[PDB]
Formats: sequence, structure tokens, C-alpha cells
Amino acid sequence: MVPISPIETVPVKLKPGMDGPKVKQWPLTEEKIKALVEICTEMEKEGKISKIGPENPYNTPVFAIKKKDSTKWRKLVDFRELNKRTQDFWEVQLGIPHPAGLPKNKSVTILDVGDAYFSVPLDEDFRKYTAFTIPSINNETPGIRYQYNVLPQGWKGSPAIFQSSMTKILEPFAAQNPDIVIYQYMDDLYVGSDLEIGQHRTKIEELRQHLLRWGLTTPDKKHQKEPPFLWMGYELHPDKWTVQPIVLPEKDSWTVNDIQKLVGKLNWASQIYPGIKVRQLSKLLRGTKALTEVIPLTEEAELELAENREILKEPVHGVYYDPSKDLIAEIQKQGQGQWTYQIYQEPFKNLKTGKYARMRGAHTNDVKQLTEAVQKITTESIVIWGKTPKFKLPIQKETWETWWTEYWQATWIPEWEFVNTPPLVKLWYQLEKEPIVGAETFYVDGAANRETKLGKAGYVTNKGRQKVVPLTNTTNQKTELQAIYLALQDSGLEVNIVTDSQYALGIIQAQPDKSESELVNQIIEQLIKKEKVYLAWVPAHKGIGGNEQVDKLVSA
Amino acid sequence: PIETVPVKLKPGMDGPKVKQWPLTEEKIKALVEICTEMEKEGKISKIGPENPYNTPVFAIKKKDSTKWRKLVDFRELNKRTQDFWEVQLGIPHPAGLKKKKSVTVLDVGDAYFSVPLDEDFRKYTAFTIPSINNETPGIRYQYNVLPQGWKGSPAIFQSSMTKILEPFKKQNPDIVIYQYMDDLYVGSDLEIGQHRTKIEELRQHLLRWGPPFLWMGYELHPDKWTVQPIVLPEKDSWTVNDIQKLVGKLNWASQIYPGIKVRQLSKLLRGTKALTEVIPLTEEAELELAENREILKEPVHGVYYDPSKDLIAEIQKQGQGQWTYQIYQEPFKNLKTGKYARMRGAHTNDVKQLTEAVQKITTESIVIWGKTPKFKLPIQKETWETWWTEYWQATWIPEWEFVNTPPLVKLWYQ
Ligand SMILES: Cc1cc(/C=C/C#N)cc(C)c1Oc1nc(NC2CCN(Cc3ccc(S(C)(=O)=O)cc3)CC2)nc2ncccc12
Ligand SMILES: [Mg+2]
Repeated sequence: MVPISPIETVPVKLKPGMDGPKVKQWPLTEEKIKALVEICTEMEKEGKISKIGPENPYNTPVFAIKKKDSTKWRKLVDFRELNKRTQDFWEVQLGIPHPAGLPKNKSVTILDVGDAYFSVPLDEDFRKYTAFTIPSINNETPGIRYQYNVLPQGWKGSPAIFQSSMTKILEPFAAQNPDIVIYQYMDDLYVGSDLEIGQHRTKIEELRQHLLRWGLTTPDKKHQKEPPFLWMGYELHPDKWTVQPIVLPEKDSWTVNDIQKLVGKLNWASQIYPGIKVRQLSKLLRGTKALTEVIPLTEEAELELAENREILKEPVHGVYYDPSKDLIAEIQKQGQGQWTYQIYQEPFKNLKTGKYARMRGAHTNDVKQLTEAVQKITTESIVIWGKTPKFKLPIQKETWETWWTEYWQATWIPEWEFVNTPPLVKLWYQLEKEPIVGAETFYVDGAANRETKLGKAGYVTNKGRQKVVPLTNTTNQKTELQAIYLALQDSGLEVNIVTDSQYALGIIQAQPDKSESELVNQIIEQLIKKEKVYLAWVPAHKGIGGNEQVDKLVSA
Repeated sequence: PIETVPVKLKPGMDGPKVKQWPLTEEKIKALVEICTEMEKEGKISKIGPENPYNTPVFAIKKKDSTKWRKLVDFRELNKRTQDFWEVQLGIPHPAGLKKKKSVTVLDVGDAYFSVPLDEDFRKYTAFTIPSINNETPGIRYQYNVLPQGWKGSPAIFQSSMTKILEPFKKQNPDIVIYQYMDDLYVGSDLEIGQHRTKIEELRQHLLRWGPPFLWMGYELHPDKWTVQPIVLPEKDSWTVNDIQKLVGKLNWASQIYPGIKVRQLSKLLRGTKALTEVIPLTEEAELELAENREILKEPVHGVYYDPSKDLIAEIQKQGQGQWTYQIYQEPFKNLKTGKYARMRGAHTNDVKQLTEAVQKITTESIVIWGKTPKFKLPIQKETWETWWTEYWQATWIPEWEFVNTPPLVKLWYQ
């Protein structure tokens, strides 16, 4: 008998104030009972469970499921009630590695660690709560009562405690074998390395020898996976990687469930397929909840879906990470608040691709969106690679310098350089800092009656020019923007505009180049046509000349 | 330091479960070396999956230093930790600290690692050293001693701290000593030549009565902290635009000051005039401007600090490295206003300038009132959250919210 060191148990408690489960055992047929008795007898020989007396007051129901592939019954202990009462654990598998961050590992060996999957000991003080009862034949005998000695398949803490225990076991081997790569996936250990094929299996036998210290016999998994690895939705080849085949269905009746799976496939494919757009397609599920409702496809959605089918026509592949080379990210504008990017180290060979959709707002500009896209890529790159990439951006150095030195918010993008890939991000208008000498001065104002929704808007100028327009179904804020629009429409190339609208100032001082409001877009179109525009603010109802004259003209 | 003080959380509150944000490889490598040494020294120990709590951690470099430092964001744990009452229920803030002419800030956080932590509370200090690309699980630790950045650390070491300083206090009774978190604020009215040498007298006191960062000493001068009262222009010829902005500024100040009148100045705006036209001042307007100018000389009335309310700090970007700020609890009742310029290290980086500005305003708020303010930052959330840790150098972290609408009162603090 070769001594094996024990696996340390994790202390486990129930939630404070709660007790163990006490669920009634469901009635079972005579064939299911005989099946569970033979199953639990085998498990008891292997020490996985143990018979208990009548004093244990806890119980969870056990069931018997049969599969079609093999004509055998299977045991299923329903731990839904125990899990609701079990403490929270530190789940050490919230995320998975992205393939674009993995280094090339020549040789990979798969090991079966199922011998330890059902062999991790459970906290002795907690086994009371895992009790279950096999009903007896015709209920004429007290049922057989068992409790778990190892981590039960289905219990809340089984995945966390197992991975923690395996990690503690493997820690000394990995530390003293830095040229070895180990990844845990259910009952399979993936051990890879960049060593020659001879020295690789040498360290694999050393890993078998280390794992035997805990009595864990780990043979090579039978029927080892042929390349590529089909894992978590990817295709892991020894030198390339891609997503599993993305095929777009060609249907005539498109329901919202078809689009939820369509955008899901498009989002999943956008991490390697460059130029994928999902705006007009996901635009159709703004507030839909009925998963079976059919929605017509807009001409913009059909045109967008057609662009994706051409992109998804030919499969593309990504490369693996080389730490010795620089990390480079490049962004392109696609329109309608859509951006796409590629991350690479060598040209024409991408590590991965991606996309960014603009946040839902009322007013926006390309510079703000490009900045948001940069921060997203920056955060994603630190996740995947642990560093910030060099950026290639479609915006002039002068354009960025002018933007951030004049923007009212603090802003910053990391090390970047200009790439002349149209369409380029541009500043479409820039207001003046001082009043314009020789330019006509428009005093604007608007007003509306909240009850009747009737309003007026217009201007008065220093040259005697005047206009007042009657408006129906309007608001105070709406007539204030309309008044500014009228002043831009009827002025020359240079104009000074004087308003008292704090609302209009806040919109214009945000410097948008596109808006959900049609009136704001018309103002932007007018601003782009001008040479110089100075926008001045004054307090309202303070006897200010010109402002008070047009205020009396618009208030009816 | 044998026994541990029994501490707990607030009634009906659980431990902190805050997500660890990503870190660069250089900062992960630094945290691994730091935590390996702390583990050997017994300061921290590894934890298992039965501990579901987490508190974020990252690595910084203090001002004028080369080696990394571990910084733990205990903000969530601090607000969930019970309020501390010692043999004294509370100390009022020393109002003389802000009156001294020189205040040196000394990091004394290393003195906390000699006092053990209550074994029932250690699980709540859990933190994770993240891994790159989820390739390995995060290295999970918890604290065994009083941790730097936790509000209970000075509130437990305070009994021991009063005795270490007792010899130095008797020798110099005119020296104000105040402690906030990991820092020690020592103020006096003597010259820097006598101050710097006297400051090092306290450095060897921690060496004898008990550190890596004990050598550094941040020097402040609260006697030379500038105030920003409301000022009006002094011109000889006023354009229509000059008077419009003047009336606008005076109308804004009328919310703060009683008796501000703009009637005679509004009379000068005679209908629709070109913005660049010079308007002569009348006698009625000059006296109105003069009366308003005398009003703005006096401070605001009914302006008091309330220890129960929060301190709010707003910041405006004025351009060319200039930033203005105001500290208040009620709107239009500033307890402190100021302006910063020539931010060191950042003349092409807005975020680094704002980051240094937040740290300086927080330091002033600690010296004056003994607590940190809630910041209203002129920056989009995604940009600030991505980069502020890259420029942070203080051992504490304030709260903050994000302003997404341009303020109009900016041009009036300029
Ligand atoms: C080892 C491992 C396996 C899987 C999934 C398996 C399934 N299902 C997933 C991950 C994340 C994982 O963990 C890590 N993987 C890597 N590198 C990858 C890069 C190449 N791929 C593709 C490949 C090459 C060769 C062959 S073969 C049959 O021998 O021809 C077959 C496939 C495998 C190893 N580096 C790592 N570094 C640090 C930490 C972990 C690393
Ligand atoms: Mg009006």
C-alpha cells in the first residue's frame, strides 16, 4: 500500500438562519427502485456514499432516468432545494480564455481526470444535508438512506470546490515546470507545451507521477480530439483559430426569435469576421417581448443582412499571440454610429476583430464615438493580452488636438497615429470664442403656450432685419431651437447670435454632428455652411436690449 | 499586539462582493511579488472557494518613488463596516491644522501590519490578484493584520498611536498632529529648515517604537491656500458683448449675494445693437457696478459646515492646464473655492491633470474638515474608469459621479 496524501476538505456552511432540506421522496416504480439500489450499492463500495440511520432528518428526492443510446438507468439526485440553502462560493470559472490571447503550443496531450472528479472529499460536517432515500418495494420496508461522502454531481459547490482542489494539487508542478501549459475542462486536463515531442511526453509522465501522490490514476484520454478542438464555440487549430461555422438561414417569415439568434450569430462572428454590422437588424427588437411575433424586414435591414452574407461567405482565421511583437489596433467608421476594428501584430493577419455600436443618446458626434470605441478596445486588450495596443485611427492629429483642447470635458486616448482610411472623423463646425466684428447680430427668442401648444419663434437684428414665425404643436424648448435655426437660415456667412436659452446652449455646447431631433439636425446642417458663428448667452427677462424686444414679439 | 478588537458589519449588511477590474501584466507581476513577501511575513494568507467576498486591488507608484505599492479599494468594505467608537466616541477635527503654515504628510500605514486582525472579520478583506486572459484562476488572499486603507485600521491602532506620539507631543505642544487613514498630518508654525529636521525626529520614532515609505514626506502650506472670490472686470470701454457677459455674471452672483442689481447696467443695452459696439457707461450704471463690486468683497452669509451632510466638489476645465473647483454642501454656499494650473507631468493629458486635481482637492478637504468629498467629474464614465488608476498616488480613494451636461457657470469661475 503506497501512502497517498489526502485532499484537503473545504469547510462549507448553509446560509445564516436556514436549515437543511427536507423534501419528500417521490413514489418510484419497482424497476426504478431495483435500478437505484444496484447503482447505490456500487457507489457505496467505492466509498462515494454511506448508509445512514433514521436520526438524520434531511432528505432530497432521487430519480431514475433512462437514455436511448444505452439501455441503462441513471441516478439523479435533485439538489435544487439544498442549493438554495447552501452558501455562496467564489466561482473560479466566470470567464473563458479568448483564443486570440493564447500563445502557440506545439504539442498538446489530453488527460482523463475523472478519477478525481468523483473523489474529492466533502466537508464532514456538511454531509448531513446530502441525505437521500431510495423508496422500498411496496413501501412495506423502511427505505434505504444514504448520504454523500464526495462532491455530489449537481450540488451548488461541486464545480468551485473541485477546481480549487485540482488547482492546489497542480500548483507545485506548474511552478516547477514553467514551460508547461495546463487547462482544466470538466473531467479532462489539457496539457500543452512548446517542447519537442520527446521531451513533452517526458513531462507528461512526470505529471502522471505527481498526480499519483494523491492516488489519482490519470491515463491518456481515449479517442483524443482530432484537430481542430471544438471548444466553447471556437475551432482551435495548432496554428490558426476561428469560430465554429456561422451559417445564416434564408427564411421568408422572420420572427423576433430568428433575429435574436441571427444577431447572436453575427455578434459571435464579429470577433474574427471584420466589418459585421447589426444595427438595422437589432433595431427591430426595440421593445418586443413575444418571441413568436413576426416583424417585417426594412430595406436597411435587408441591405445590412446582404452585406453580412458576403462577409460570411468565405471563412477567415485568426492567429495566436506572439509576446515578442507589438500589439496594434485599427478602427474604421461604418456609419449610423457603427465602428469596426482589427487587432493584429503582422499586417493582413489579425489576432481578432470586433465592433462597437454607439450608446443610445439624443445627440452625439463621431469624435466622442471614436473615443468610446478606443476605451472599449483598450479594456478588452488588457483583458486578453495584459497591455494596451498601439492605435491606428482615421482622424488627423490636428483634428484631435483641436478637439480635446476645446472640449469642455477632460478626454484622452492612448498612443495612436493617423491612418488615411476614409471616411475620416472630422470636426464639422467650430464656434467662435469672441464676437465677430462686422457680422450681423441676431437676437433670437421663442415661446409657446403649454395648454394650446401654440408658439412663436424669430429674431431681430442690428440692421433692422426681423422675422417672427407662428408655430403649432410646439413647446418652449422647441421654439427656442427654432429661433436659432431661423437666424442661421437668414444670415450671411458670418453671424453673431444672442439667445437666452440655457437648454439650447447645453445642446450646442455638446458639439453634436447628428441628432435624433430633426430640428437639431437642421441646425447642424446650417452651422456647417457658415464661416464664423459666435453664440452668446444672456439672462432672460432682465431688460436686455434686443433680447427684450424679441421676447415681447414671441410671447403673443 | 496580542488581542484582537471584535469588529463586525452594519446590521443587515453582507460582506463586499466587488468585481476585480483588469490589470496590465506589469501591475500583476508587481502585486505577485508584493503579496509573496506579505505572505511570508504572515500579513496575508491564501483562502479557499468558501470565501465569496472580493475587494478590488491594483498597484501604484507614489510621488517621487520607483518601487510599486499595493493599493486596495476598500471603499465598499468601509461603508459596510460598523462605525467605530473607542473609549472616546469621536474626536472633533483639529481646526488649527489648516491654520498652521506648514503641514507634512507622513505615511504611517506600515505601523498597522503589527496589530493582528479579528479572525472573524478576516474573510471580509478578501481580494484577488487577477490573471491575464482567464488563463489561470485568480490568486486569492485575505488579511491577517490591520490592512492599509481600511477605516478600522486607524480606529483600532489609535490607542497605540496616542502612546507612540506622547513623548513627541510633550516636547512640542504647539504642533498639531492629525491622522487620516494611512497618513499622518503634522503641522507647525516653524520654518522649513527647522520643520524638515523636526519631521525626521518622528521618522525614527516609528523605527524605535516599531517601514519602506516612511522616508517620504509630502509638504503642504495651508496658510498659503488661495481663495477665489467673485471678481468683475475693470475696463475703460465696454462693448455690448462685455456688458451682456457682465450682467450675466452679476445675475449668477445674485443667487449667492443679496442686493445685486443689474437694472442700470441693463439700461445701457438699448435695443438691437451690434455685439462689438462700444457703449459708454452712464453715472447710474457706474454707481451700480461700484455697489455690486463692494458687495462681492464680503463673504457669503449663512455658510456653515454640517458634519452630517456630504461634502460635494465640482471641477471645471478652463483650458491650458487650468482647473477651477468649489467645495460645498448646499448649492451657492461654497465652503472653499480654488484654481489649479501648470499640472506637473501632464500638458497633453487631460485625464492625468484631472486625476492630480482630485487628489489635491481631497487632501485639502482632509486638512480642513477631516473627510473626503463626493466629486462631480467633467469626464465620461468610460474614459475616467479606464485611466484614473494609472495616475493615482494617494492611499485613499474618494467617491465620484460624472457630469454629462456642460455647465454654464464655467465661464463665471474663469
Ligand atoms: C491547453 C488549452 C486547451 C484548451 C482547449 C481544449 C479543447 N477542446 C483551451 C485553453 C485555453 C488551453 O489553455 C492554453 N492554451 C494555450 N495555447 C493553445 C494554442 C493552440 N491550441 C490549439 C491546438 C494546438 C495543438 C493541437 S494538437 C492536437 O496537438 O495538434 C490541438 C489544438 C492549443 C493550445 N496556451 C496557454 N497558455 C497559458 C495558459 C493556458 C493555455
Ligand atoms: Mg424668452
